[PDB]
Amino acid sequence: DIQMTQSPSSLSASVGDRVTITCRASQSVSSAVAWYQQKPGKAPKLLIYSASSLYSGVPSRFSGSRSGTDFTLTISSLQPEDFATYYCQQSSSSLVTFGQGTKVEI
Amino acid sequence: DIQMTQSPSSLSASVGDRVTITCRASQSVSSAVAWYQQKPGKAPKLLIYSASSLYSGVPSRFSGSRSGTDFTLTISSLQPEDFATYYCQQSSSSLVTFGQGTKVEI
Amino acid sequence: EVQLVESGGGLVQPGGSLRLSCAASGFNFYYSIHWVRQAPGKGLEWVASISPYSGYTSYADSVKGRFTISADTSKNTAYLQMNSLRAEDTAVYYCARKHPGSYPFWGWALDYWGQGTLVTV
Amino acid sequence: EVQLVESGGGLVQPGGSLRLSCAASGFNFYYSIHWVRQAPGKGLEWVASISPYSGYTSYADSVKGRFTISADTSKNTAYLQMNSLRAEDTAVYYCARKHPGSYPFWGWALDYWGQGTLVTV
Amino acid sequence: GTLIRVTPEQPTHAVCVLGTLTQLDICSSASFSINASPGVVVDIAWPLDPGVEVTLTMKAASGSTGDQKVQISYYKTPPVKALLYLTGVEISLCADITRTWGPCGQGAILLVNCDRDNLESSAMDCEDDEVLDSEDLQDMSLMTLSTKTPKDFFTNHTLVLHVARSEMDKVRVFQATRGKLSSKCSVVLGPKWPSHYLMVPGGKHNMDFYVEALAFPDTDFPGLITLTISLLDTSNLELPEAVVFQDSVVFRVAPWIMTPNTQPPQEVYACNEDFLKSVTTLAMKAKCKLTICPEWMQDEMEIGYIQAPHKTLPVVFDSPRRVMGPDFGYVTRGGLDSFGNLEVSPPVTVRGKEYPLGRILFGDSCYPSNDSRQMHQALQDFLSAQQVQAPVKLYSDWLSVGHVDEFLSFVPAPDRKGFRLLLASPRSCYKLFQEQQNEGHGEALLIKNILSNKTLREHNSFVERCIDWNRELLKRELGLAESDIIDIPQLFKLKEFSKAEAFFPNMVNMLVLGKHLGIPKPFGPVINGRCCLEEKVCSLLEPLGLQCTFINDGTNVRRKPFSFKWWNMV
Amino acid sequence: GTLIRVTPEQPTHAVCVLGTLTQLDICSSASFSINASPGVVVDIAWPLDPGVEVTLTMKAASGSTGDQKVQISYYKTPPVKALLYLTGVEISLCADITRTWGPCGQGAILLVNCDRDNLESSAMDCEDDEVLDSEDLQDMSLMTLSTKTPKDFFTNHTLVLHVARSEMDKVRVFQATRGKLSSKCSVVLGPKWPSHYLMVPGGKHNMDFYVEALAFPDTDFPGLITLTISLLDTSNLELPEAVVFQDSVVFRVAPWIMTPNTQPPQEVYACNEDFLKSVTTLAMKAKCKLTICPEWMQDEMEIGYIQAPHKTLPVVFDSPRRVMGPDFGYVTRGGLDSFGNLEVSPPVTVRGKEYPLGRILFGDSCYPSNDSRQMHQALQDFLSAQQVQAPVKLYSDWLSVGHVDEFLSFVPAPDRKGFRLLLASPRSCYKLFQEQQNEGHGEALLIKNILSNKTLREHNSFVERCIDWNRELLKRELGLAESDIIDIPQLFKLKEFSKAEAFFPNMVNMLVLGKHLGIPKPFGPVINGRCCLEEKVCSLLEPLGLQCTFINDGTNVRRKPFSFKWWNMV
Ligand SMILES: [Ca+2]
Ligand SMILES: [Ca+2]
Ligand SMILES: [Ca+2]
Ligand SMILES: [Ca+2]
Ligand SMILES: [Ca+2]
Ligand SMILES: [Ca+2]
Repeated sequence: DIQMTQSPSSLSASVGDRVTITCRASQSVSSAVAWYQQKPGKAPKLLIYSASSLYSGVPSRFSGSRSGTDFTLTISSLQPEDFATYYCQQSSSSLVTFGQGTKVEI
Repeated sequence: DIQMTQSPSSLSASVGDRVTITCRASQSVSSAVAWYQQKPGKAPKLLIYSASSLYSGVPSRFSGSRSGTDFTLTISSLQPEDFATYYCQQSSSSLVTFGQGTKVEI
Repeated sequence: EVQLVESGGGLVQPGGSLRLSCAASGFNFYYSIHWVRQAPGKGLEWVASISPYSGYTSYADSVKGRFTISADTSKNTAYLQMNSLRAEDTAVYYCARKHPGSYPFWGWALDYWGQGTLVTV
Repeated sequence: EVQLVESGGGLVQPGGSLRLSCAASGFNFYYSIHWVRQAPGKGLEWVASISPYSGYTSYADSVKGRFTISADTSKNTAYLQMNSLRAEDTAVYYCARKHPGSYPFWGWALDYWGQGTLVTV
Repeated sequence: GTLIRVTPEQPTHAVCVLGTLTQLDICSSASFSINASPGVVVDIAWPLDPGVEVTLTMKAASGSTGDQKVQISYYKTPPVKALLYLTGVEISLCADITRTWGPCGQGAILLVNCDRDNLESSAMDCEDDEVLDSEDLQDMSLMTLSTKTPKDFFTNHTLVLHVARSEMDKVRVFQATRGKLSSKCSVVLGPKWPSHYLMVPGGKHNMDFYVEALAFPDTDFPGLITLTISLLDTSNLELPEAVVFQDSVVFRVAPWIMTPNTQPPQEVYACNEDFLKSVTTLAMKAKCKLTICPEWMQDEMEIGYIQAPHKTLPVVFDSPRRVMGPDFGYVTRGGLDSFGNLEVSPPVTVRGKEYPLGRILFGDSCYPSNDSRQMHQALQDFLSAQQVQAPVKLYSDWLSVGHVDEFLSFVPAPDRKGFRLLLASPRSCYKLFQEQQNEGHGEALLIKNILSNKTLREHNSFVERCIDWNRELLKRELGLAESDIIDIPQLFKLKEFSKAEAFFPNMVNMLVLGKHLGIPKPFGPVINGRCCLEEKVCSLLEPLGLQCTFINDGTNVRRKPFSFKWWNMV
Repeated sequence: GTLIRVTPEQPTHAVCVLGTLTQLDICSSASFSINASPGVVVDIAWPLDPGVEVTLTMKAASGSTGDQKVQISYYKTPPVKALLYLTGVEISLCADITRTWGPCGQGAILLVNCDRDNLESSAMDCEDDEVLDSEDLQDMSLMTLSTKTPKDFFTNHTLVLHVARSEMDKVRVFQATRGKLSSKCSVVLGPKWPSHYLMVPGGKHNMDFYVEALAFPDTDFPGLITLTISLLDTSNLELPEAVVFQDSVVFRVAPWIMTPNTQPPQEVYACNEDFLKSVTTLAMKAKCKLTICPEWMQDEMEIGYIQAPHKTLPVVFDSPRRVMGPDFGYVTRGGLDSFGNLEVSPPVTVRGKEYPLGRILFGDSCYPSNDSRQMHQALQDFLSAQQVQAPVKLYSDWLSVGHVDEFLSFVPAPDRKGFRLLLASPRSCYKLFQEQQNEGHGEALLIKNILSNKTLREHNSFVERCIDWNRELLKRELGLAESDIIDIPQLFKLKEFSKAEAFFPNMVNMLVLGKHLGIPKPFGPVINGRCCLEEKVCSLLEPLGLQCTFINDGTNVRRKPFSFKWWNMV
């Protein structure tokens, strides 16, 4: 199996702060990862569909990139509506796995 | 040289008679002969341009054919205007030769 | 009009079975369909996938032999048949279409996530 | 309007020369041109030929070295230059175009025979 | 054509070709006025605004370079002027354009030199790389380069003739010289010469060229060939040549055209002495030439022609399984491939669309089964390349042979469309026999014995639909009505592999010479003295004025080309 | 469709397809009247005269065979009658016809399955002989066979789907089944299967097919593919099958389309970090996506697209000297062959003829000299096979490289045609330098030293005409006016073999993203502080609203496809 490792488990930041979430792959996956944002009680939403490929309709505040075996999600400045639990997906095989989920608190 | 031999040298026939003129080739010429009709004091006229190939405009009274090494000109029935001296041509090489000419008298 | 809706949940006794469905609206159902469940207090766990017009399917190791995924291409509806349900299978079950990657690295996402169903064993 | 006309004849003293010509009317002069002479009391004797646009020429053995055939394609006119004329060359000289054969045996005739010229040496 | 600019820095010179509008830029260069010489016409299409465009034309070609000028006066400041000197030349590449498509279209015509005018040659005149016989220039298209330039012109310029390389294997061009003892043609453009320089003298000169096509329109050749003359400026001998003016003409290569049997015949070829006796009599009655072929032709051959305003000639088309002469062309290409499976309909008009040359017919299968036969695509593509006769496809694989002409033929008619379509009809033959039995003649021999045969009826039912299938196709493709179709008695049987075969001698595929029909004789001269098949065929056709004779049956027919000019159709 | 006859001898039966006019022959068979059943509509287009044509139609399809009949009454003699029994069926081969040419034309569209939707595949989806991913059905065209027949129909009949063998290598067809655990597609027609039988059940049934094109329009393929369904009558099992009804649809394969630089960009690909920094800033200012390509693409590639009413996708076109993915196509074909010598003009209207997709431009020689270079014909033929962008030919062999885009480019404009043509102009550069010398700046360095150079002036004179030659060609081919053309300073020199080379960094061949121009920086930042070349370029373009930045110069751009639908042009 291909285990996703996310870090940190939670963030603490105020409105206007710049924050990043990182995830480590267990294998040399060919940039094939995606990032999801889950609002409380709602289905997950898609933000980034391949490393650096921003999903259409997502505000420019969201971006991310590969860095060797690690992947990063960046929010240039947290807005009041940007606080949610984020997930990282590695759809690299017939067996899909997700990370643990990282919650961003105010 | 390719000698043409015509026979007879002259004919004697009345109006309405059927007459033939024959010519003998000196070599196996590939049906390549023609027949000319010369009116007194006039340039020769063309009647048949290859063995059996009647020239356009000539009345159907005139015909001819090959018979091995000999060629024949036939007039189905002499008309008052058909009495003239006839020539046979063998254009089989770069050197053209004609026969002696056969005169048809009334 | 373009959305996925799911149904078939409820309360089942341990050892029983449930038949979940996901119906498409405004969508020709040509894309691969995925099921992903989230138990309370846990993150997302992908369950299974189907390619409708080729019958290729895939299951997570935790549900192999217990779950069957199927679909009716004439009704634009996918089905997940869950047998021998255990308490550990309690979760909210979501359905989503595949979404393709792009140049240079073609890895793929999930999109138009539905409302999900509540499965209690 | 479609006819051949010839000129250049007359009386010449033995050993002299004459330049005969044949001009085309209503004809583009594309076809090979032939000269044929008939001495009084004799039959037809072909003299010479020219293909204007290729300059191939042919002479009868009796006139080789004495006659030259030539043509001006800009004037649709052929020329026969007769030098060192002898008494034996007295004849009426005619000009005609070639006429093609036809299937199956392609042997060729002479057509549109002109009026001819009188050559007296 | 070209662009002329002016400046006070240096005097400027230009060459203008009569009939071509030359652009002059006086703006964006140091109010102004223009005063052209009396030999130059200038107009405007002044504040030096680039939107002011000046166009130069010249009245006549000059005999000297720099004879005309245009005075440019600019205008506070000292006077500013520019001097433009113009040279007038006339260059025109002439071809027979008046004779695209349509009765009002324009374009040159080029024929394929596929005949053999050289009697000592063993190959086509297009294959020789030369002109040896002046007669061959009658077939070739004439092109003339006409120039009128200053006496010293072409000191700084040169003319080059060229064609596209993709067309270099489709066209050959010859140039005609001058002299007294000869007027030789010479090779200009060809498989090794896509371009050639012309030594054109100054002043007035006309140079003549003879063009031949080397191939028919086909998959690799749409049928258009473009010849271009280019005027190059070489005034500076240290630099590469520059181009200042080009002109070109486009030739359209004539299609090979098939002749229907409704065109008056010209010559029968007889490649069975009693048969020949009847053909001799038939040809005589029809006023056709007959050529017996004693000893160089095949029954597999088809005879078409090439049409042009200057020269028309017949062309033999020969089987995929060489016979050629002066003005007698020969073309080749590449079960159902034998040209017995080729036919051409009379001229028709189909729902407003005219087919003045008719349409090419051939038989094929209904669907590509593993066993079904097909006519080779190379032939279908070749025939389709000639749009003038829009080929159509019929169903013939049900026959043991497959030749489409086994069940249909055309004859002339004195009214309506001028022709009738004759189809094999087992229905009419059945009725013919059944009517005779009903009248008390069922004891006649070749009838009630075969009428009772179940196998024959079932075989003819299968065929009946196989033929009616084409009846509908022809009504749709040719626009025919039932009143234009005649049912000719003919029964069929199935043999090995269940393919259809004629029960009795075929009543179509006859020799048609004008109004005289050489119908094969049926073997039924036992029924009431006069064969019922012969009387039925005659009765159907006699009201048309056609003369029917029955021959107790290796030949071909050449027929008159169409009076319609193919290049006048859309 | 079919022909029906009647007779008292035996009852007659027929099958009629709704919507097809069926011919009924009551004449020439034993005054008469017709009384059709309430379910049948009969009219006439009676004295048994063959000119009286009876046409049958039926109101609805039947659930049983022989449910309807037409009573034929003939009439001195005993009563004579015939019984005709009709079966009503509905057969229709459906395809997307409404979406020939023109905004009011009709015809189906078929796309080439040239993308790679299977992420584990190393080949195109058209190359696999299979459907493995349901997403691939989004690209394929849908065809439906809809039949409504008697419950016992197809006991005596069968349906066969087929295409012409000449098209069997251009199209593949799949049939969609049903089930619960799967809905498999299955191979019907392909390189080994020109025809296939359909097990269609009786009553009402709809069968669905997915069609893919296997190749682009090219020399060997005009772009049309015809699919035919054939209804065969097999009622008599001892005889070969007969055909009674056929129907077909025609697909048109979409052309590959080149996108001009005037279309809004979508993605830059960066295959020189400071250069990338400027491109990142330029892309940012232009709101374009930038993709850096770290580690699978080349600068030699060109990006086009395929348009359809159902699916639009980009397609890479790759050099003659494989990169593909989901909805990201890839096509290949086969000095001047590098696609740097390809360009496409903005949409133009030329003397009333509209080119809504512009025209494809490429450079070539003026005449085929022994040394002149040419662009391979295979590419010219491929590009010309797509009539929608009518390629044109420009003169570029005078350059050392030959790429046409070295001297011309297009930019957007806010008025008139919406764009401007930018040409290299040694005239403007000369004036720019000469004006600066005239104002007292001749001592500036990169100017009077190069202005005095005779060789430079002579080399630029040669080139000057080489470029104006194309100026005239473009005005004629694109319909441009001088007010639509901008002169961009640029001097040239001749090197080895006397080919033109840029004197200073090229001022065209820039990176254009919307209104933001990534102009190469000239190396003249010494003249009066602000390079005179930069100020001249800016001054010319600033009135247009375009934002000019100079980059001190391995990339590509994908751009938005046209909103115009290519199938609506003539
Ligand atoms: Ca030749
Ligand atoms: Ca010839
Ligand atoms: Ca000829
Ligand atoms: Ca496939
Ligand atoms: Ca695909
Ligand atoms: Ca796709």
